Amino acid sequence: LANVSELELPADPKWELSRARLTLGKPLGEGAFGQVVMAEAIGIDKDRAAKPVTVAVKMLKDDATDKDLSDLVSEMEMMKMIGKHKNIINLLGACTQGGPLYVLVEYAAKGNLREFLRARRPPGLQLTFKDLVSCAYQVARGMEYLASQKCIHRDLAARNVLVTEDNVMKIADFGLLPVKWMAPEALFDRVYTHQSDVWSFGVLLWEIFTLGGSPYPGIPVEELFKLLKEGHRMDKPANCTHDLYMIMRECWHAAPSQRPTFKQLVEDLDRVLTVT
Ligand SMILES: C[C@@H](Oc1ccc2[nH]nc(-c3ccc(N4CC5(C4)CN(S(C)(=O)=O)C5)nc3)c2c1)c1c(Cl)cncc1Cl
Repeated sequence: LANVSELELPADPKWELSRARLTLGKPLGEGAFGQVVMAEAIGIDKDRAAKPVTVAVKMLKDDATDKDLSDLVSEMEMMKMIGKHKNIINLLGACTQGGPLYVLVEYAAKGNLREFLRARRPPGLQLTFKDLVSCAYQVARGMEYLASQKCIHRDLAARNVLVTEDNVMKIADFGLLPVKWMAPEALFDRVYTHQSDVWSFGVLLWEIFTLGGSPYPGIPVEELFKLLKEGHRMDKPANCTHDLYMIMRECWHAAPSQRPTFKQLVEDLDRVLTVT
């Protein structure tokens, strides 16, 4: 329950977008806080000043109080503190004055990595191995950057990586059954670190190499708790090499410090990417 009378939100001039430039469009979905809608913003592209660029707008849900407002604001402010990187969903601007809070972030035309891969599987009526490694490498770079800015994602998964028209991987919702991505220490002991994100990254690799497969298929969460404690892990995917499988397994060491850093993962993936 929110404070009864706060000040209207202050403007940050350098990020403020004129409302005349923004035109809201079709809903895209809902994340942790608020919803996201498709929109067009004129002048976002500095080189093409008259062109309406498609963007994504974060705004309040239809049934929201202003409790949800502080969350949306916090997110925006985190994105500003974290700064820009190729492999994250970047802040593009905001409308904070004379109407609803609108937070503009980069638009990813091809949806999330899960649905990107699933849609481009061999059945239905060409995705290569290098492409899969490329995806993993790009996600690792994104997480390396975020970790370098003291950012912990807490819900890293293929569903939270977005793919642009140019096939760029972009981590989403880094500002703040998901149990299948949680590290034991996070699941059992509520502990979140960069090293818990690495576990999640390991599960993400598995997603990538099953072409957007759901992890621990056919295993209910109660079983999962037991089999994680017993030290069991997912088996190598079909499309996975031994070296890549070893990287997954290193991500799933029970002891967090024995998991590699994202720095190390980037290097590891780079080697696999370059020899392919
Ligand atoms: C909650 C929402 O949050 C965001 C946050 C920033 C964004 N930037 N860009 C998007 C975005 C843009 C387009 C988009 N869609 C277009 C399509 C999915 C429809 N297909 S199609 C016709 O090409 O087959 C791809 N989905 C998401 C987006 C979504 C979201 C969605 Cl809807 C899907 N997966 C992950 C998340 Cl976190």
